[PDB]
Amino acid sequence: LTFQKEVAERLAANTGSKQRSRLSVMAQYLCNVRHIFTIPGQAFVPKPEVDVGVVHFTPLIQPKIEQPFKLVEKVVQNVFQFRRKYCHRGLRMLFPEAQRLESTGRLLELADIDPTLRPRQLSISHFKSLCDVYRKMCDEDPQLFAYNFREELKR
RNA sequence: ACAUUUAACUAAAACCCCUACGCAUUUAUAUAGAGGAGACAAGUCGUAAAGUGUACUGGAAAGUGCACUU
Ligand SMILES: [Mg+2]
Repeated sequence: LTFQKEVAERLAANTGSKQRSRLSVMAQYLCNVRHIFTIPGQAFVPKPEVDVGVVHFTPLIQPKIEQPFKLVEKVVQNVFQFRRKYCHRGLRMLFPEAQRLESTGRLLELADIDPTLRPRQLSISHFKSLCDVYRKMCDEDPQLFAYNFREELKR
């Protein structure tokens, strides 16, 4: 598929890279993604002001996180909402305010994750650990998975 | 570590120590694998309000947010 150059780099970004974001983890824990080459904007007949990147996806035999897609999407989006802050500041929004501090601590403890890691520094295996612990919590709290902190901020 | 013997009616003889250097140290070569630069590719190729920086971007051919310039 052809994407915009920035989107192609983000889909094909490594850990720590300036383009590491939600798309990187989401595409890379399910597919082997390679950004093959970029086409400049002058090569398109109505010339855009952007470049274009061509990216190849191959589904992985063994996905790097064996969890439901929507659970992984929630975990990744909450991790990457504050991309330049410590990871725990993003994870704490997954839980209600009342249990925010305690549950985040339980999560990081059971996941063996350093709280000081920035989102751009988290590998797919860290996300695997966090997602497995989060699914266990959601099994042990049926109303957790449907929590949206913005709605509880509306009230 | 190691030690002054003989000899001396002219004067001479004798002399000989034991201890490594290595999975240490310096540089270089060969090898798996990965990554860059060069030739604007030449054509019997095709055709006729704006700007700058920075931050996020998962409905990104660019957008929005902040600050600036004419
Ligand atoms: Mg947008």
